[PDB]
Amino acid sequence: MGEAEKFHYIYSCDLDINVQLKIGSLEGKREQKSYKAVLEDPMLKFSGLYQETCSDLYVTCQVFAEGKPLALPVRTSYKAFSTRWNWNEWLKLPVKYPDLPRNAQVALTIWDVYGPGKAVPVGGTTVSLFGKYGMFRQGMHDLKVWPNVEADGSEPTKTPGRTSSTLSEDQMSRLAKLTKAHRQGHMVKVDWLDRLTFREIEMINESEKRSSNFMYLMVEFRCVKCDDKEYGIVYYEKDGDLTSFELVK
Amino acid sequence: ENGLVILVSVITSCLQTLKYCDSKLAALELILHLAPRLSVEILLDRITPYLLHFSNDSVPRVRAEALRTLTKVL
Amino acid sequence: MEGKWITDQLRWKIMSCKMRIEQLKQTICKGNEEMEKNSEGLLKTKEKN
Amino acid sequence: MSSMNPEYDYLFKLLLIGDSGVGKSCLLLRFADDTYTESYISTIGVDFKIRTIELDGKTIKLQIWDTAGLERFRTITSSYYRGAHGIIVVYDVTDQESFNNVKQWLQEIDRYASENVNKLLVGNKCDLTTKKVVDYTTAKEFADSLGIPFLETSAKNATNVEQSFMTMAAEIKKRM
Amino acid sequence: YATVNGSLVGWDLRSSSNAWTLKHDLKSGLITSFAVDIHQCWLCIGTSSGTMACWDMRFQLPISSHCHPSRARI
Amino acid sequence: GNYDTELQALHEMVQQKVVTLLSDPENIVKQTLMENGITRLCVFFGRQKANDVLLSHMITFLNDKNDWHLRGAFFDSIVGVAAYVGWQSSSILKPLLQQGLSDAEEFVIVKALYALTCMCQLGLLQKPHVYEFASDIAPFLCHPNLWIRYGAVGFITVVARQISTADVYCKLMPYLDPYITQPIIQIERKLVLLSVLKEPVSRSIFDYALRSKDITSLFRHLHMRQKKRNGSLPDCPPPEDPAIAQLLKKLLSQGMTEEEEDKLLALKDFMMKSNKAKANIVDQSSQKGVIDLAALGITGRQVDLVKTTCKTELQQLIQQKREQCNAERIAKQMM
Amino acid sequence: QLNVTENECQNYKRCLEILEQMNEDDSEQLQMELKELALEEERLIQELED
Ligand SMILES: Nc1nc2c(ncn2[C@@H]2O[C@H](COP(=O)(O)OP(=O)(O)OP(=O)(O)O)[C@@H](O)[C@H]2O)c(=O)[nH]1
Repeated sequence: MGEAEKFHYIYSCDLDINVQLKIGSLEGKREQKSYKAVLEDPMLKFSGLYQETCSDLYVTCQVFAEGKPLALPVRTSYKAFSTRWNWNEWLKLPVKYPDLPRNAQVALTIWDVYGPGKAVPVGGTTVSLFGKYGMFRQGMHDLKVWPNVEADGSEPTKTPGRTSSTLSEDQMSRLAKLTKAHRQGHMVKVDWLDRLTFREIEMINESEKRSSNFMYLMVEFRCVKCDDKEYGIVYYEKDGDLTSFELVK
Repeated sequence: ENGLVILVSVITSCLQTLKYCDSKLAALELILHLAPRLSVEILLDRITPYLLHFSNDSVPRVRAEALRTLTKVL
Repeated sequence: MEGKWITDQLRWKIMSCKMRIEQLKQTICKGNEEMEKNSEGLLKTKEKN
Repeated sequence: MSSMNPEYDYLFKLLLIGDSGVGKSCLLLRFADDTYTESYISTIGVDFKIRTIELDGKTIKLQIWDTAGLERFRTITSSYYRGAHGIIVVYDVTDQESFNNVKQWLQEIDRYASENVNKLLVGNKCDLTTKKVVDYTTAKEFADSLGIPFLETSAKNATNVEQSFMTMAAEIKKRM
Repeated sequence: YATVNGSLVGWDLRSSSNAWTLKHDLKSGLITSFAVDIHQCWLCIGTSSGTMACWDMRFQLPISSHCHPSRARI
Repeated sequence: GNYDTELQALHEMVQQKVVTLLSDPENIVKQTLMENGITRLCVFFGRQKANDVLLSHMITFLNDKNDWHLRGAFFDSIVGVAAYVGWQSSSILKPLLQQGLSDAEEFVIVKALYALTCMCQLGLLQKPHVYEFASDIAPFLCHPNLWIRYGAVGFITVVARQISTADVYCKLMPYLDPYITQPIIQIERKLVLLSVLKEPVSRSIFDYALRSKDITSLFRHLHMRQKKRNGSLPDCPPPEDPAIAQLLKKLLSQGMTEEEEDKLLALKDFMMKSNKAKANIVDQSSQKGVIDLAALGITGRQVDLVKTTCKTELQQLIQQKREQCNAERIAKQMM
Repeated sequence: QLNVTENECQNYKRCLEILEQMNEDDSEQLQMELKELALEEERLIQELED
C-alpha cells in the first residue's frame, strides 16, 4: 500500500502544453469473415483481414467536445507489426490543455487497409479526458474497442471505451481494474492469497477471452512532474475564481 | 417574426455584462439558435454587432466560438 | 491487339476462377471442419444431456 | 546475531519480467516444476513458485515471481519490483519487438527495483533457431554494455533454462 | 450474513447499501458458518456438506473449494 | 460602389489572411487551413496569383522535416492548389511529387502515392510525366508496407485507366512486367491488378536492407549478385567489405529468395532515397512521456489529504482523494 | 519533339512486331478450359451448399 500525504494539482487552464496520448498496443483477435463474405465483395480478399500477420494498423485520435471535433485527427506513423500490434507511439494531440472543455472526449479509431486507397475501421473507442471528478486521466488505460465501428464522438458516446459502473458490471472489466489497482500498490498484498486469487483471475480472463472476442486498445496519457511531484490536471474555467436592492428596482 | 424582434432585445441587453465562461458560451448558443429565425435587417443590425464584441473576450474558447458563431450567422 | 484483348479477358476469368475455385475449396474445407467440431460438440452435448 | 532458519540460509526474491508471449511463464515452470506445455494461459497479476537450492554449500531458497506481460494488466507504477533481490528480463528470440523493448524494461527496473538489483537478460525461445532474429552478439554487446549477465535458453529444449536460474542465483549470491 | 439460497451479502450499516455480494455454490452444501479474516483480506464459508470454500474479500472472488474427506458438516 | 475596386478589396483582404495563416507558428493551423479551405482560396487568389502566392507558400511545407503530418497535409491539399494553378504549375509540382515518394514517414509515402493517384486521375500531370512517374512508382508494387503496396496499386490502376489501350500494352506493361505475376491485358480493373501482383518483399528482408547503414555497398553487392543471375558476370566475388559480408549472410539467413533479391533491386531507388531521408531526420534530432512542470514554469496548487460548477467538481475531486488516501492508509495500518 | 516522335514510332513498330511474333494463343483451347472451370465451380457451389 503506497502513500501520498499531499495532492498536487493544476487547473487545466494553467497547463499551456499540448495534450499527448500514446496509443500503445491493441491486444485481442480480429475475426475473419466467411468465404461467402469474400464472394459477396471480392475486394475483401485484398483487405488487411487477409494478411496473416498483424496488419500495420494506425489509430487516428481526434478530440470531440459536445459532439463537435475540436481539432483534426492525428494518426500514428506507419509501423510494421509482426506478432503483436504494438505502436508504443506518443501522439501529440492538436488540443491544448487550456482549450479542452469539461465534457471533452478522445475518440481513437483503428483503421486497416481495405483495397487500393480505401481505409475501413477495425474498431473504435472513446474515453473521456476528464474523470468523474474532473481529474484528467492518468497512467495506462485499456479501452474496449467496438468492432466494425468508427470511434464516436457524440455525448454520450455510442462506442464508450470505459464502461461506467452504472451499466452491467463486466466481471472482466471489474477484475481488470482490480489487477491494475493491485499492480500500482493500491490493494493490500497477501502473498498466499495473490497466488491463488491471481490464478483465479487468469482462469476468468482466459475464459472471457475465448467467449468475448473483443479487442482492447491500450492508451496511456502523459503525466506531469515538478520537483518529483506528480500534478493532476482538473477541469477549471479561467474565470472560475445583491438579490434585493433598496433603490435599484 | 414580429415578436422575435422584441425577444432579441433581452439577450442583447446581457451580452456586454456576462461574467462566466459557461454563460458566454450559452449566450452564443442562443444567438446561433435565434439567428435562423430573425429578419436580415435584424441579423445585420442587432446580432452582428454583439458577436464581434465577444471576439474580444478573455476566454480563448469564447473567441473561437465567437468566430464560429459569426461565420454561421453571416 | 483486339485479339489479345479477348484472350486477356479469358485469362482474367481463368485466374479469377482459379482463385474462386480455390477459395470455394478452402471455404468448403472450413465448413466441413466446423461441421466436425459441431458434430463432436453435439455428441458430447448429447452425452451431457 | 539474529534469528535464522535452516530451511534456507538466504531467500532470494527473483522476478521475471518482459513483454507478452516472450516465455516468462515457461521459464518459471521449466525451472521450478520441470514442466512445459504449448498451451498458453496469459499470466495476470502475480505467480509465485518456489525452488530451494544449495550454492557454495550455503542454502538459497529462490522465490521466483512471474509477472504480467500483457499491457492491460500493467501500470506505470508497479509495486512488484519492490523488495526484489534479482530481476530477470526475458525476450523471445523470434520476436524482434519483444527484443527491442528490453531497454524499456531496464527503464522499469531502474525506476522501481532495489538499487543493487542483479539483472539478467535471458533470451528465451532459443529453441527457435529456425526463427532467431536477435543473435548472441547482438544481445551480448547490449548486455555487456550494461554489464548484466546474459544467457540464451529454451524452456522447450529445457537445458539452457537451468543455467539461467543458476546464473541468477550465482549473481545474487555474489551480492549477498 | 449468509442466506439459505447461498447469498452472502454485506450490508453497510453506514450507507444502507450492499458493500459486497458473494454467491456461494450450493453444490458445496448449505452455508453453516463463516469466518472473516482479522486482516479483512478474505473470508471462509463452511457448509453442511463439509465443504470449506475460501473467498478473497480484496478481489471478491471465490478462490478455492475443498471438501472434508468424511464430508461431515462444518 | 465600383465593382472592380470592391472585388479587388476582397481579394486583397483574403490574400492578406491566407498568407498570414500559411505562415502560422503552429503547424496545426497550416494543416487546418489545408483541410478546411485550400480549394476555396485558389478561386479567391486567382489563377496567376495562386501559383506565385499560394503554391509558392504550399511548397514550403515539404521543408518541415520534423512534423510528418504537415508533409502529409501538403500532399493532401496540393491536389486542389495544382488544379487551380493549372498545367502551368505542373513543372513546379513535378520535382515536389518525386520528393514525396521518398519521404521519411512511411505514411507520407502513402499520402504522396494517393496524391499522385488523385493528380493523375484529374489529368494534372503532363503526358511525359505520367510515364516517368509510373517508372518511379512501379517498384513500389512489391513494397512490404500494405499501405504503400496498395497505394502503388492505386497509382498503377489510375495510370492504366488514363492511357490508351495501345499505350497500355506498348508502354505501361513494360514498366509493370517486373512486378506482375501474369501478363493480363485487363489491367484497367482494380481487382485484376491486385490479383496479379507478385508477393511483396518480406518485411524482415525489406526492413533489414533499409536499416543497413552501408546501403550503397549492399546494393552494390546486390547488383553484382543480380549480374550473376543475368549472366553479365560469370562469378560474383564475395563482398570485399566485411559489413557487406555480414549483411549478405543475414539477408540470405533471413530467407532472402531470388525473387526477393530481384524485388529489392527494383525498389533500389526508393530504398536508397528513403535511407538518406531517414539519416537527415536523425541528424536533426524530454523524449520521456513525462511533462516537466518546472520546465513550463507553471505553479500548481497543492492540498493536504491528511487531516461555481468547477469549484464543486474540484471539491468532489478533493473529497475523493481525501477519502481514498485515508482508506488506503487504514488497510495497511490494520495489518 | 522530333526525337520523342521517333521513339514512339519505334516503340509502336516494335510492339506491332512483338504482337505479330507472339504465337496466336488458341482461343478455342482457353474457351474449353473455361467451360471446365465453370463446371468445377458449379460443383463447388452445390458442395458448399451441402
Ligand atoms: N518454442 C518455444 N516456445 C516457448 C518457449 N517458452 C515459452 N514458449 C511459448 O510461449 C508461451 C508463453 O510462455 P509464457 O511464459 O507465458 O510467456 P510470458 O511472457 O509469461 O507470457 P505472459 O505470461 O502472458 O506474460 C508458452 O505457452 C509457449 O507457447 C520456449 O522456450 N521455446
